[PDB]
Amino acid sequence: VNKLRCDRRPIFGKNLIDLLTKDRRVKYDKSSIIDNELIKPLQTRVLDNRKIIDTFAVLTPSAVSLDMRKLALGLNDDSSVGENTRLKVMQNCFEVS
Amino acid sequence: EGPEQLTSRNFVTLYDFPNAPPNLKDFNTNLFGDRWSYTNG
Amino acid sequence: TRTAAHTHIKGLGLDESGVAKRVEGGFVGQIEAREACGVIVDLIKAKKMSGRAILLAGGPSTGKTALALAISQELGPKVPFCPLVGSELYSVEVKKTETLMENFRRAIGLRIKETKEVYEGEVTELTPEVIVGLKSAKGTKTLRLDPTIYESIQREKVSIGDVIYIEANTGAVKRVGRSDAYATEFDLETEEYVPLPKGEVHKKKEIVQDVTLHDLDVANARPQGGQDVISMMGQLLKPKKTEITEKLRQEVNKVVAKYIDQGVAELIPGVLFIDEVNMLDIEIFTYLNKALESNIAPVVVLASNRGMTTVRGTEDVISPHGVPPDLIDRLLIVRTLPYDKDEIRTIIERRATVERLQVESSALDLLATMGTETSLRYALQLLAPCGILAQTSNRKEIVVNDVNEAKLLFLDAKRSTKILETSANYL
Amino acid sequence: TRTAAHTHIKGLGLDESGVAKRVEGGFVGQIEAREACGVIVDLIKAKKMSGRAILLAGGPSTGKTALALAISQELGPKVPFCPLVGSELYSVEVKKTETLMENFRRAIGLRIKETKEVYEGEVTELTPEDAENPLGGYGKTISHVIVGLKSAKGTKTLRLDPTIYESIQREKVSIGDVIYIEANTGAVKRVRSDAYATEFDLETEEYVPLPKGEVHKKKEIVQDVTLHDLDVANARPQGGQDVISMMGQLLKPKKTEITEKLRQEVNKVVAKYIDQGVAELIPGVLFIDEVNMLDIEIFTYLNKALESNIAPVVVLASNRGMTTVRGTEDVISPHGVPPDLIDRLLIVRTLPYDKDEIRTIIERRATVERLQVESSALDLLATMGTETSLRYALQLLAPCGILAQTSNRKEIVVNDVNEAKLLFLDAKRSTKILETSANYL
Amino acid sequence: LKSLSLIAAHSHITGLGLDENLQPRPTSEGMVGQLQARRAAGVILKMVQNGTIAGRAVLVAGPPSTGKTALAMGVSQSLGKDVPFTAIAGSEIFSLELSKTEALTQAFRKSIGIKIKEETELIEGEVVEIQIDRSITGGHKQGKLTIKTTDMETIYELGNKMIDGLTKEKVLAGDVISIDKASGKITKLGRSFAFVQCPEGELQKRKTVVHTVSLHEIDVINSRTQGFLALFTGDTGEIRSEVRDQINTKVAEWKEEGKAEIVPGVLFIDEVHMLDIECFSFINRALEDEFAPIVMMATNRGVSKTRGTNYKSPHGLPLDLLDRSIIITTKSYNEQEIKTILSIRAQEEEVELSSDALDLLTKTGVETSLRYSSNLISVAQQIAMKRKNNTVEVEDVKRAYLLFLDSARSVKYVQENESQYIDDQGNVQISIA
Amino acid sequence: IEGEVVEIQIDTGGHKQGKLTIKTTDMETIYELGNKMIDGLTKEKVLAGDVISIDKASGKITKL
Ligand SMILES: Nc1ncnc2c1ncn2[C@@H]1O[C@H](COP(=O)(O)OP(=O)(O)O)[C@@H](O)[C@H]1O
Ligand SMILES: Nc1ncnc2c1ncn2[C@@H]1O[C@H](COP(=O)(O)OP(=O)(O)O)[C@@H](O)[C@H]1O
Ligand SMILES: Nc1ncnc2c1ncn2[C@@H]1O[C@H](COP(=O)(O)OP(=O)(O)O)[C@@H](O)[C@H]1O
Ligand SMILES: [Mg+2]
Ligand SMILES: [Mg+2]
Ligand SMILES: [Mg+2]
Repeated sequence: VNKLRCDRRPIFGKNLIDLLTKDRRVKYDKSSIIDNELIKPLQTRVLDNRKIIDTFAVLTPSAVSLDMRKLALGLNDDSSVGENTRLKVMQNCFEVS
Repeated sequence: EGPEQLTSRNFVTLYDFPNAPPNLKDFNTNLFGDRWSYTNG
Repeated sequence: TRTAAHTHIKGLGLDESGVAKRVEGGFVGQIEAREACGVIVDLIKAKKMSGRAILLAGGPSTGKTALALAISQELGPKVPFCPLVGSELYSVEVKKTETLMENFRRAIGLRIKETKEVYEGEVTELTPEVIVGLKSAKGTKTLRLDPTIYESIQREKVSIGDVIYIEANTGAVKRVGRSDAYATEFDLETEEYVPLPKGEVHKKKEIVQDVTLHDLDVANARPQGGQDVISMMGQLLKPKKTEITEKLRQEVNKVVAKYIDQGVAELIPGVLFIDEVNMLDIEIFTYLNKALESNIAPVVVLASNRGMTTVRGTEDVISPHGVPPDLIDRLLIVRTLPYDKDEIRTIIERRATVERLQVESSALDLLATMGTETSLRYALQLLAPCGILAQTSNRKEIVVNDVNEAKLLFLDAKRSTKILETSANYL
Repeated sequence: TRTAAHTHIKGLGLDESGVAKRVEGGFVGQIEAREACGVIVDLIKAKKMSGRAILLAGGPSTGKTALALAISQELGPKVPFCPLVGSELYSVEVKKTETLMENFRRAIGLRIKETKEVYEGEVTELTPEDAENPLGGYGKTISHVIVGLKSAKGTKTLRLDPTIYESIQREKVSIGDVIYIEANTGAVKRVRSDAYATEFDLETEEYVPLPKGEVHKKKEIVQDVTLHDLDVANARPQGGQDVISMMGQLLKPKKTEITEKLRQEVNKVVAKYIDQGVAELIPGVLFIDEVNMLDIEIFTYLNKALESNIAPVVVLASNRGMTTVRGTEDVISPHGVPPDLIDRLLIVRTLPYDKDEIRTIIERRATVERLQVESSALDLLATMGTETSLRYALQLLAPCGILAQTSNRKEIVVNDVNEAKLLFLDAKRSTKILETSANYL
Repeated sequence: LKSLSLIAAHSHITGLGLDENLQPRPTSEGMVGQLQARRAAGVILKMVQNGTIAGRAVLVAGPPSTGKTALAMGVSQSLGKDVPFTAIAGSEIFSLELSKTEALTQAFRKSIGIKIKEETELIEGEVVEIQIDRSITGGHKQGKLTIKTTDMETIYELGNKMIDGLTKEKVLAGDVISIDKASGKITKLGRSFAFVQCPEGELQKRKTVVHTVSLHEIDVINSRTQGFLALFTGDTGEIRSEVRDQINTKVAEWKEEGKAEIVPGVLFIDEVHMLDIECFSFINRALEDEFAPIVMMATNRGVSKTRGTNYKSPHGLPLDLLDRSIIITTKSYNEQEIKTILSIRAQEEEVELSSDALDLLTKTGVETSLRYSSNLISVAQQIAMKRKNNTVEVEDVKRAYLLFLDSARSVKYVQENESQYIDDQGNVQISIA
Repeated sequence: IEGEVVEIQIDTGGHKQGKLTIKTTDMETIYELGNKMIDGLTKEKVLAGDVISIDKASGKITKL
């Protein structure tokens, strides 16, 4: 173990997390206050367009096959995914707004 | 008639205070922390 | 009331005995072409053969696309139809031949019926696993349901006392609103209270909707109607159109064959129309030979106003109508003739009538003479500016002076070319 | 402390009333070109009308790029300058026209200036001031909240609207150690004082000092950005764990075809802000070097685009003659530019230098990089600078310095440059050797 | 309101400047010359204003620097807002990720739009009292408001949505508001005090609000669950043909019932001389449908090779396209028209001139390009403030002319300096000797 | 500070282990711990009989 996994990777080479933090570091205190409306994030853009999407989204698919909507992400009653991984997927994704 | 900086009453409800400060208590707990309040001495 | 170069063609106007008259259905002349087109109409109406090929060829301003629209309209809306232009084949997401097959599978229709089961009523309680309680006008039932639609209901901000609508077959969830029984709870509530539905919570209905095979294939390969997080989360990962394996088509064919054999559906062959096929590549042209000689491919009709030309994709073979002899051998040819003076005059006056314009006989004679001089499409285009020019002088009719003024104002091809030949700097 | 054929140009060296002397700003010769460039600089400084374009033609090594760099230096560090080459327009991700349009917008920037009023310091006691409830009630109804203030060079005490009760709900700093409040908007900001650094032997938060200066500060904030950044940020998503943000975190966000509706929206908002008197638009200057590498499609899109409202002033450089513009073969045109595009912009003419001008250039090159050259060696350098090329002579300085360093002599001697010329061959000698031999060289 | 503006090559023209009887005045709204061409342009404007005619292709033609683009800009300006007008350069359809036919379909769909108006509600007045009763670690909240206008007052109690809307958008006794029942949104209408008088009229106000959406945006919004974002990022394409006809049927139903109206528009393509013959073949069919707009094309090219083929055709277009289209011709200008144009440009550029300076400018513009003079005037007025005289004289324009080279002058200069200029073969005599 | 966390003295109750010693093969010191450091130690708690390196630069902890 000492000759295989004692220290093999912490010798830099490729990179080290502290170096990334030093490089990905930020020298800004506060800027772009008008983020308000100058940027107008698309999360606000979608809800600002509520009325038109209610009044215009009309078309529907002509055909749809059930058991493929769930099978697309590889989770069914007979699937190759793990036991708790499948539930943790939507446990992390159901809380999404 | 629009004097003063728009007075706004901050009322509490209703006449039931296990802790006497209705708003200073929560502010004190936030500032100090209940977990760390046992190490004050 | 928008009118654009068509909509005056109400059909071939063929007699039940297969003899076309002179002027009928917004059509004049082309008796042989109309008779052959009606023969092909009955051919497709037979719905017994497949993979037949017809090409109609003739010079410009001969109503070839008009004839195609006429046969399409005569067939009616029961039969599937999909107009196409040759240039539309070339795409960047998928190979050209795959797009050709995709349009092949969209040109045959399937009429199917199924029973829709729904449950609607007032929200009474939400017991986690998931059991729900529904209240109707008179009935009341409790339903156990999959947690997926339970989470969807949570996302649908459904409150207590609300009324919802559920499609059992697809799990579709929609809230109508809240019952008017508990309505005036707030002075200015934003929620729109709605009356309680009438009837049993459980309801069964019948539908007769129609679909094409391409729709079935894309539905099977690509589910794009999900509701829970997993569904659209998965379906947004691959927005690009991809290829479709042939084994998927075979599986779809097997399932529709089973459906029709059982006796709840029937197959409807259709028509595929490609306009201006002269520009198609050689690879697609040799692919048509394999595609046509199949068991399910519908009938196809082509248009090409060409002569002794070299087909695109090669540099050696000169073939009639820009179609190599290999595709010609499996092809039927329909000849279209150029018009003449009196037919031109009738066309002009009919187009004026369908444009609700008043025209004086000498103006029609001038229009016919000019159309013979240059082209029919020129006069057809310029008649409306003549109408507006007359309207400027507050006259509802058309005068020869107005037509001459319009012809002075707007040029034609020959005059523009003559000006270009004697021009300072390629004007 | 390094240079690459440039950076010795200190502006254009144009005096008042538009006159150019001989030696100034590291620039010598070609007076009228400098006068025209200064005219263009003043026109851009007018900041009145945009969309104008100009191209300049001349032989190779005539200082065109030097003129563009001098223009950029004269403009200053406020108005944006976008260097570019014709080949950089091509890409394998979007259309060429999309890249051209986005560069066009990247040329033009915008400056926003505003001022905020802030009260900050150290709070001796954080306690709201209770008062009688105006409505018939009970308990405690706050009328004001007294906030202590303490700063270096200025200290007061003030009270605020009790609405800050929610603002004081979560600060997690200390009992009034360091604070940040706003007058019109209120709010708070976590900023502990340095007086309690040593009370705890360990601490995972760096203590902050008390504010220095007046207890109330009216400080202004100035930001200079381009509209390209504006609508890139507008189009690009943000946020954290939500579906779109997490999907984009693994989507490799390659640029793709920013739509024109975002352009319209950003135009509307910047127009309403400049009308509001809070924003100032600064038109920029965009440089396409070696434009002969472009194509007919880019030329036509350029013709369309320069008619737009917000087309910045662009500068074009080329050194071709009676050449055929790419894409086609039948179009013979000067500098390989279609005549219609030529009709839409002006031409600036540059002229070749002489022996004395080359000698002065070599003198400037020697002076800038801290070198000493003997007069005879300098004259010889000028001799084969005229004989072969100016750029060869300019490049030959460093090897001569190296050879001088080998024998430990700061200056440069004639035999040194003779040895350097023997070692390093020019173009004519190289092609002479190439044509003489027959062993594939 | 107006948008940000800088002087452009076509900023001097505002409307066609025609007459009610379709008569061309010599000068009207930054406009001059080409009488009968303007009459034809007004005729086309009446066509698009009619709305009952679709799929018409017109073509302008003439020498370079003649006003074809100016004519298109003028007709677009005269047509006014609220009608979808699209201008596109020919090179913009050659996409590496989108089919040319697909791009043309997108342009055609963007060309026209639909107008829909719906009944909306609103409550606006001078808010008097606001009470919020929210429970801490409770289960419910409550709110009571006193809203009063000049003529009446009423008391209302809130529930959940308007409570959070009021809290998130800070409202006090002095700041006045508008609220919709169905939308639920709370919009500030400006403080009356703490500055405007008390709003008058009944609190309830029923109105209609109109919305214009171009056909392409309905086309894309129904394509995919994430297709709405394509309105901004644009990373869509190859919309399935089974969506276009559904949209067409839907808008046909909307027109039939009558609550939604459509507004046909104008699609303008400039420098169409460059395009692939497949695009022309597609255009041949795109004009034979009931939703095609009025399309106008421009080309200064005469006889030239058709891109995608080898033979030459007039204007560079295949004969079939000319067959189904009309040609509008533009002619060369003259000295007095040039003088009027330069005077207009100077007026909109706040540039003062002299009569002899204008004469020299006209002489240059008649011996050279008009744009040459239109830029020489700008450089001259730029020079003007070097001598601190608020005017332009003959020596100023002469110095400007000798300072900025001309196309003809540069061409004649390179006739004798080709040795020092990079030849087509690449050989060039860089060394002087 | 590297490999010096020796022993944890948990406690009255709440915000406990407010002062624990540090050790090396050649050097020892007692250090007081605050609530924030208590929370930091709570994540991946260790017996502290080992030697663990923790950032004195106001960073985090790293098991050795
Ligand atoms: N018999 C007819 N009745 C009515 N319109 C006709 C008739 N024949 C030709 N046309 C008109 O001639 C035009 C030419 O039709 P189309 O086939 O699309 O072009 P081309 O004949 O040049 O291929 C059509 O717009 C059609 O309205
Ligand atoms: N008047 C000048 N003053 C200083 N350096 C000059 C001058 N003219 C040319 N140069 C030199 O020439 C080089 C630029 O050559 P340039 O004329 O831009 O080549 P091209 O003609 O290919 O654009 C620069 O490195 C610069 O140092
Ligand atoms: N009657 C006119 N009034 C005003 N400007 C005109 C007129 N005729 C031509 N022009 C000018 O001529 C210039 C060239 O016209 P344009 O159509 O843009 O280019 P081209 O004619 O080469 O297509 C335009 O900038 C326009 O301002
Ligand atoms: Mg046809
Ligand atoms: Mg250079
Ligand atoms: Mg033009």
